[PDB]
Amino acid sequence: IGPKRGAKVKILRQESYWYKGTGSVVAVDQDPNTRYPVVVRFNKVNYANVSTNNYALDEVEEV
Amino acid sequence: ADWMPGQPRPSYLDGSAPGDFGFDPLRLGEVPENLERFKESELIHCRWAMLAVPGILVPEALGLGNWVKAQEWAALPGGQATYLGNPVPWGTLPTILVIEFLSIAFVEHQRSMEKDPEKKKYPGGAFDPLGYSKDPKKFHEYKIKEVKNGRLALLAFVGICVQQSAYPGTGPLENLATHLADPWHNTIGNVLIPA
Amino acid sequence: LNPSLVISLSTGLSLFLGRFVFFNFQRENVAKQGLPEQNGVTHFEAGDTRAKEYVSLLKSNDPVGFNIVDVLAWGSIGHIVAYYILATSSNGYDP
Amino acid sequence: ALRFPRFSQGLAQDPTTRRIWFGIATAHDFESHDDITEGRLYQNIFASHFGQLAIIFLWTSGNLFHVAWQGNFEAWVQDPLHVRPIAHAIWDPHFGQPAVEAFTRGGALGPVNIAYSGVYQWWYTIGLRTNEDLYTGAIFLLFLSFISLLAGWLHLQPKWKPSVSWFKNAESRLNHHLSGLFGVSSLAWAGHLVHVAIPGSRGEYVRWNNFLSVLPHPQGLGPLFTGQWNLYAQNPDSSNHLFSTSQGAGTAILTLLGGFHPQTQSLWLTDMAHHHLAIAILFLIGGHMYRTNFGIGHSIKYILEAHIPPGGRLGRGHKGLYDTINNSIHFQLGLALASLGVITSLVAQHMYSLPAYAFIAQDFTTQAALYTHHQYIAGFIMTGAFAHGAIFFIRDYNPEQNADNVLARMLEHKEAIISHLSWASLFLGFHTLGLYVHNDVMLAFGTPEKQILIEPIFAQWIQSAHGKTSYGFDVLLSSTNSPALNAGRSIWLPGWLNAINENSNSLFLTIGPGDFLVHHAIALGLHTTTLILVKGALDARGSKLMPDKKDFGYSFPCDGPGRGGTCDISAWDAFYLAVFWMLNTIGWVTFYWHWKHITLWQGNVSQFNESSTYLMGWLRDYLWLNSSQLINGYNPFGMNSLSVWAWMFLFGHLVWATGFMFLISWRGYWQELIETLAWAHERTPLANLIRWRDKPVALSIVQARLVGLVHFSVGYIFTYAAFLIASTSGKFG
Amino acid sequence: DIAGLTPCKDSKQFAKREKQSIKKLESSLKLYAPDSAPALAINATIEKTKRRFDNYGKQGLLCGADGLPHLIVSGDQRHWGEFITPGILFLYIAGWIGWVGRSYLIAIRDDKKPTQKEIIIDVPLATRLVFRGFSWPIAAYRELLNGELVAK
Amino acid sequence: SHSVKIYDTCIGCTQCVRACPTDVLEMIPWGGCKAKQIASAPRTEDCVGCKRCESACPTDFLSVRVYLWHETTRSMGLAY
Amino acid sequence: AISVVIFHFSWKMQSDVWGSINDQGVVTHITGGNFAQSSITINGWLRDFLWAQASQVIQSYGSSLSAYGLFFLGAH
Ligand code: CLA
Ligand code: CLA
Ligand code: CLA
Ligand code: CLA
Ligand code: CLA
Ligand SMILES: CC1=C(/C=C/C(C)=C/C=C/C(C)=C/C=C/C=C(C)/C=C/C=C(C)/C=C/C2=C(C)CCCC2(C)C)C(C)(C)CCC1
Ligand SMILES: CC1=C(/C=C/C(C)=C/C=C/C(C)=C/C=C/C=C(C)/C=C/C=C(C)/C=C/C2=C(C)CCCC2(C)C)C(C)(C)CCC1
Ligand SMILES: CC1=C(C/C=C(\C)CCC[C@H](C)CCC[C@H](C)CCCC(C)C)C(=O)c2ccccc2C1=O
Ligand code: SF4
Ligand code: SF4
Repeated sequence: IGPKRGAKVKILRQESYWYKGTGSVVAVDQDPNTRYPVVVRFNKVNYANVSTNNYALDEVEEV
Repeated sequence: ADWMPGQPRPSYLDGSAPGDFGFDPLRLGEVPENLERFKESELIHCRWAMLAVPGILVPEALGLGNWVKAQEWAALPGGQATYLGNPVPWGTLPTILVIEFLSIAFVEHQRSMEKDPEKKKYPGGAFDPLGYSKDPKKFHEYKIKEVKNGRLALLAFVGICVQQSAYPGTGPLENLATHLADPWHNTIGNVLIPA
Repeated sequence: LNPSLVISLSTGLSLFLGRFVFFNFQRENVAKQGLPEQNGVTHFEAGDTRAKEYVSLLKSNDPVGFNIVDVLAWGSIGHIVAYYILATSSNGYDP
Repeated sequence: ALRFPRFSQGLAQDPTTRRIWFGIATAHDFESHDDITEGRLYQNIFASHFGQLAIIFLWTSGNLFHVAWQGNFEAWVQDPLHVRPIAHAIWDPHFGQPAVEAFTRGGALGPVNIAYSGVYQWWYTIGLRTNEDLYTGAIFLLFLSFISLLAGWLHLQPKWKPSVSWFKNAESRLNHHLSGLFGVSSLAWAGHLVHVAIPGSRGEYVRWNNFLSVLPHPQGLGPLFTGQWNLYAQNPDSSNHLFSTSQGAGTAILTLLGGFHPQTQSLWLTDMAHHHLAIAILFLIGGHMYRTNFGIGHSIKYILEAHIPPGGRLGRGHKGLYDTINNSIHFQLGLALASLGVITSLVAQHMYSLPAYAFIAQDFTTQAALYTHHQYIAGFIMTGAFAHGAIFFIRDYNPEQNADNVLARMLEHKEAIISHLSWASLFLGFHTLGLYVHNDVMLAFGTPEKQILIEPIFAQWIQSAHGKTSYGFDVLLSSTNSPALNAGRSIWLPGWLNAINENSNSLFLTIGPGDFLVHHAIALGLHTTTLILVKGALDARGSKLMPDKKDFGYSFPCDGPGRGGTCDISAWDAFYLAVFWMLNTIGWVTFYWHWKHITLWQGNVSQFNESSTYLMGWLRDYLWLNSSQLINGYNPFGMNSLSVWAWMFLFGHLVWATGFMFLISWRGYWQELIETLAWAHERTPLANLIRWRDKPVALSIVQARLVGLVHFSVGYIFTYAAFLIASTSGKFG
Repeated sequence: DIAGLTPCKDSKQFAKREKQSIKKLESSLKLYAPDSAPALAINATIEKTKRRFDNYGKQGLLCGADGLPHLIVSGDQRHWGEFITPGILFLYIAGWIGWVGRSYLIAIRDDKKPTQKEIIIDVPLATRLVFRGFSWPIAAYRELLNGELVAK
Repeated sequence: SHSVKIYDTCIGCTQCVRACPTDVLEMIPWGGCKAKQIASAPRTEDCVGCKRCESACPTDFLSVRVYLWHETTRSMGLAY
Repeated sequence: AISVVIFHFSWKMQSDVWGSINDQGVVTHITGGNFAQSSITINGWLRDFLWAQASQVIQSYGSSLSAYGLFFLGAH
């Protein structure tokens, strides 16, 4: 389930530093109890100097 | 596109409309409901300038009065309009001014109540007594001849207005006269290039 | 210029225009954008009791429905056009 | 909900001194009180307007009363150019005898203050002549003050409380305000000019006891109703008319002369009567636009809904905007403040250049105070306009009911908007400052001919289009055969062309390079202040640094030191920042107005034309030169009537500088200090016995920004007013 | 003339200013021996002052009542040297700087650690881009026409 | 008392609980993330509002949010 | 603190110490003993110290001291 590893996904979570940008899929948690299972890496840190975040399947779009 | 060989025409202009030579570089007619209003508005403009350009040239060839001199009898208090020399027995300013408003506003508002789009621009009936629109093939031929003569008239009216702007007081026929004096010196060159 | 003649001719034409030539158009447009609404509902329907349309005044036995408000409206335009013509003629302006 | 802030149990339960402060500061934010409804919100505002009217009437009543009781109005009206108008008596037991003597001025028997408000010229121009005239005016306004409180109280009673639906009947309020509040009031004001003010200017005395038996015009209303309106313009006052006498007095009541009454240097009363009559007719016609109870008129909602360009470049156009506006009181107040701010500046610009009041043009200090007072009022009002735009975006904006409309589309491209304001401000700052600094260096190096001195040719060309001949441009009304010149030759152009080419009035002053530079300074200030304010409003809902900002409201201290630091991130803080920039801007505009006029009044505009192109000129030849009488209002050798302004001048410097403390030192420093004072107090005998009922705490973060801003603004205004008044009145321009 | 000014070559206050300026320097000149280094230096300033005033007069500069040149930036063809012409030169150079600057960020944007060439200039790369600026109007117009200049 | 809230984007890394200087927060069992725990705020009357917890939180958009609210002598951090 | 210390120093020295001595010993101090009656009000420091002694720097343009003029404005 979810996008494949190394997929190039556009971020659709509005409150996200990377909103409307794109990152790379690190892994997708296959446990169906995981609300935000898509791990994404980005090339620029956000204001907290963090470079990776978890997203929902509906918050991510392959491009 | 016929209006500019080698130039692709807009996709909504296929050449079927009368006078559709593919000219719309600003894409004004991309909104279809505006295109239809603009078709109606163009004909209305065409038919007025086709009446005006004779009205501007014929009296100048005849008795005194270029189209600007024909209007200087009003404004200044007095009023003595002359048609064909004879001062018309009603040519005072407020008389025709009311008659013009009442008559033109009535027939213009009547025009605006037509719901059908083809009758908004081609009404027919009383305005086609000689039955020129009966033949469908001939009907469309006169449609193109109308818009082409009308666009030429609008073009002439612009010349008349722009020539008046450059040679104030003069008339368009006097402009042609002044041109034929020596065409190689009395041209728009004087206007574009002062001195 | 006779003031009574100018005023009563202006009002006559304005009243004539509003009854025979412009009546359908004015009525059509009032129906098009009807009563003012707040949140999808007329002021009266929202509780503005003082916003009730006076149907009593709007009633008329005139064939097309020309009523007392139409007389006030088109009659006002006539008096305004009349006094524009009178005052404008009273001066000796030269352009 | 049991102590002081009855409207906020959240604050009533604060055990610290913070409770008292915030109780005061939030009392008028009705929306944030415990258990407000929409109805109560409208009703409190409505009654609050009646209280504001009551204060306005009460204030005017006192001004009238104090001039009648302690002023020299009756001597002023007999010699308006040789009597300093008295504001009120002063009674201060701290005065020494030399202060009692110095302040005894005018024809008064004791120390008085001289009025720089212009009310003498105003009241005289409109007909007031006697102290009694003033007394009954004050009593009438006292009655209006009382009535306004009666209605305010009344409409807070359940029988008379208006419903929300009534407050939202927009079409009806507009019709009534346009035709009635504006139109009939203007028509009535023209009636006063015709019946009282104009006879007053012609040496007649028309009052309630006799106004029914005297004709305003010998031909009565005959000409009005027959349409022979020209008769009312027939026999205008002579250009040699002496105001308040019959010398050269005519009989016209409605004229269109342009220009100035030559002796008073102010607009013709018969022009102002014609103006109020004409705009009244326009307001009265315009107030019939909107549909009410009669089956005619427009729906504003339908009009908005129709205005959507086919072609989609404004998305859904104006759809939804009626209820967005009609349901948000911050939207309404934003538009109100924005519009009132524009026209408050209009008042300042037009009153100095086209004065309406006889003998105010030569009361230089009054003209200086009036212009400065309205440009600062206008500035504050403009900042409020954006502050309530921000508050609108947080409290009231519904994204879904505005989806894709012109308002939502502003939020969609906020980065485009903000970054271009940023660009325009950067361009104007680099170049305006760069140009002044270049000129300064050229002056420094003894080479003033190497200045960059750009001619304000566009504005000079506009002055020439208006008929000013100073520049040889010969355009439009400066031409000889423009149709514009020909059309108005017979009417207002003779009196206008005369006034605009008289170079000793203030109508369209001559301008050179100095006027160019400071106008770009002014454009810098307008652009930067709106940058702060637009950025504040458009990010109020959220930014990338704080994407949920709307959940925190308009004012909050910050969002803590994480994510890199977030001090001053709220929309309230953007307002707070913008006030400094507005005070800067109005400073520049008022400095400019004053220095241009003081060198005009003194008879050497060249002092301004030359010293204003570099900044040392402003510091030395404006501030330093014009401070010498003010700072000597008291010195080791005595004092004089400039003593007050010398003291207020320093007072203003002191309040301003105290503001810096609240702005630069922040809370935590002071909270720890206060703790050692809590300890010390609980360990000091005798003082041990006394205990506070409110725990002492350092001020809040936001509180200190406000307190600092208020100190800064207060000292800003008091410093400049003291300087403005002393420098102008110490010499009379 | 334009804006009620008069040519600095006809202006009496302009001429007065040159005269007062030379007199100022001559008051200092008379302190020093004529061969001395200060005398030569003050004389050098004096000649430069004289060159400057004649130069402004011969270039057509208008002067105000103050005797100082005032620039006409309206577009009037007798004064293009006062704004249009040095302005075209500014925009040409400014665009050169910016176009070269963007070329470098684009050249390094796909590098491994891009911020490394932002704090330590890759000078060889920069010497290769520095002359892209010569034609920025054509290059920038070309990237526009084919979607390369702005992102969507 | 200030309001503290946790959102379900929380990855249960515990960093906010360790940052808190008055023990407002604790971890509780949860099935929503891999760490199978989520934060919780059962003692906000001791919350002073320093926001050390938000500084600690790794989620793009804070999983712990502090809304400063009604002040008490505990939230104001007074020892007197 | 240091600003008013150096201001204290400048005004005292110009007022009560520095100056020119006569042939007979008539000392003329730079500001002529004005420190005693002037430096006891803030208006005295505004008027008799800052406003008066700022004369030199704000009229330094056009002379070798003009770089102080520019630095005065620059530091502001
Ligand atoms: C003819 C009927 C009428 C009239 C006269 C008014 C009058 C007024 N209404 Mg209104 N109102 C009406 C009908 C009317 N209303 C109706 C029908 C409704 C229900 C649909 C309402 C509902 C309503 C609400 C809900 C509120 C008002 C308010 C107000 C007051 C606004 C504040 C003020 O003084 O503005 C004064 C404004 C002017 C005089 C107009 C001039 C404005 C320009 C910019 C100034 C021009 C300055 C000029 C140059 C002055 C010269 C300088 C000076 C020194 C001489 C004002 C008294 C408000 C109020 O204060 O309540 C107490 C308020 O909250 N009204
Ligand atoms: C028609 C005018 C008008 C109206 C009706 C409102 C109404 C409102 N505004 Mg608004 N505002 C206005 C004009 C207006 N404003 C202007 C002109 C500005 C620019 C300054 C602003 C800037 C503004 C901000 C920045 C804020 C408001 C807020 C508010 C709300 C509550 C205010 C409150 O409780 O403070 C009550 C205040 C007091 C009881 C006392 C305040 C005293 C002030 C601060 C200092 C006065 C100094 C004084 C001159 C000292 C003199 C010293 C002496 C020696 C001379 C309320 C909805 C606030 C709000 O709640 O929005 C969410 C808010 O934060 N407004
Ligand atoms: C002594 C001469 C002098 C000096 C020292 C400066 C110094 C400056 N100018 Mg100025 N300027 C001058 C003369 C001077 N100017 C003249 C004679 C004119 C008339 C043409 C201008 C017109 C001008 C404009 C229109 C702008 C500047 C800007 C600037 C600043 C950055 C410019 C730059 O190269 O960044 C290096 C270059 C870049 C970073 C690339 C972007 C900026 C350039 C200017 C874009 C140019 C291409 C673009 C298509 C042209 C502009 C289109 C339109 C707005 C005109 C800098 C403070 C810029 C500014 O204020 O920005 C806020 C700016 O936009 N100046
Ligand atoms: C005199 C004091 C001063 C100055 C110069 C500025 C300058 C500026 N402010 Mg600021 N501000 C001030 C006081 C001041 N502010 C105060 C008291 C407050 C209240 C807190 C604010 C609040 C404030 C806000 C909230 C905003 C500004 C903005 C701006 C910018 C306005 C646009 C502009 O002029 O671009 C031109 C830039 C300048 C004039 C700055 C100076 C340029 C220097 C002189 C060039 C240096 C060149 C030279 C080689 C340097 C050598 C130095 C050496 C050591 C290496 C600009 C950077 C706005 C902004 O950022 O807009 C984009 C904005 O949003 N300011
Ligand atoms: C590649 C360089 C470059 C380019 C092409 C631009 C281009 C632009 N900037 Mg930017 N900017 C830059 C560098 C650059 N900037 C730097 C270094 C800073 C930090 C000081 C800024 C700060 C800045 C602000 C604050 C603003 C802009 C704005 C703008 C826009 C309008 C023009 C303007 O205001 O110029 C302004 C230029 C400056 C303020 C300073 C930049 C000038 C430096 C000297 C040029 C870069 C030199 C660089 C080291 C070259 C190395 C290349 C080499 C290795 C080969 C435009 C998109 C404005 C905007 O968004 O409008 C829409 C705006 O508000 N910029
Ligand atoms: C039933 C009938 C009938 C009758 C009717 C009639 C006869 C009517 C009339 C009517 C009328 C006869 C009306 C009137 C109206 C009026 C009005 C409504 C007015 C208004 C006014 C105004 C509004 C004014 C204003 C003003 C002023 C006041 C001042 C100056 C300015 C002005 C002008 C603006 C008939 C036979 C036909 C038919 C059958 C049925
Ligand atoms: C944020 C926000 C807001 C705010 C806003 C603001 C604050 C604004 C401002 C604005 C403004 C402040 C603007 C202004 C404008 C102006 C104008 C628009 C003007 C115009 C003018 C004109 C047009 C003129 C012309 C002329 C001339 C010049 C001459 C004579 C003639 C004439 C008259 C024609 C609001 C509330 C909305 C809400 C939402 C949010
Ligand atoms: C100095 C000051 C301290 C301490 C000052 C506080 C404790 C104010 C104490 C004021 C006393 C009570 C005197 C108040 C005098 C006023 C004139 C009272 C006006 C009363 C109004 C209600 C009218 C802190 O509060 C600090 C807080 C945030 C950063 C800046 C500030 C600021 O620096
Ligand atoms: S704000 Fe400070 S105290 Fe309140 S929860 Fe977050 S960390 Fe703990
Ligand atoms: S810090 Fe953020 S993620 Fe880590 S536990 Fe607390 S809330 Fe959940």
